[PDB]
Amino acid sequence: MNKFKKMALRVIAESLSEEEIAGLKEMFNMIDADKSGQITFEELKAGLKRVGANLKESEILDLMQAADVDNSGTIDYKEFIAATLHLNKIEREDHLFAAFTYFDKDGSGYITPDELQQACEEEELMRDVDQDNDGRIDYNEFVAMMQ
Ligand SMILES: [Ca+2]
Ligand SMILES: [Ca+2]
Ligand SMILES: [Ca+2]
Ligand SMILES: [Ca+2]
Repeated sequence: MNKFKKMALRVIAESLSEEEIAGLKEMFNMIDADKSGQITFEELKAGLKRVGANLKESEILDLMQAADVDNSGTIDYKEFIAATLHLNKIEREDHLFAAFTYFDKDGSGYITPDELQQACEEEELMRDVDQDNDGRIDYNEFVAMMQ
């Protein structure tokens, strides 16, 4: 069974599109705030909410411990991807994150008006979408727009 389960997880991972992969990479980088290549518990607690999940602290610790299979005390990129496949709340958003990272041309984590204009080669916009008035659209505001 566990074998079959592992086989299914591999199918899912292999079935991710390259655009979904780029989205997951942006998610990872968003959480890995110091760009160290490794996500710590502190980063995970600060960052999960930004990628649309915001679990309870105890739930985040459970995720951290399950994902950290080499007991590094950190989540690396490969561990992160594997983990998203075990958390519906996150993996269900892979397509939305693919779309967000497409608009977020510079991988800044926020869509700016200039990026909006770049995309429209494809600004009442900002008023209804930018809910916190920082002049940028973050992932959560993007999801809310999509609804
Ligand atoms: Ca880090
Ligand atoms: Ca690890
Ligand atoms: Ca940006
Ligand atoms: Ca904003």
